[PDB]
Amino acid sequence: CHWDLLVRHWVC
Repeated sequence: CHWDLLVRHWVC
């Protein structure tokens, strides 16, 4: 679970 600031969500 890393924060993808591009879309603005947690990508696990």
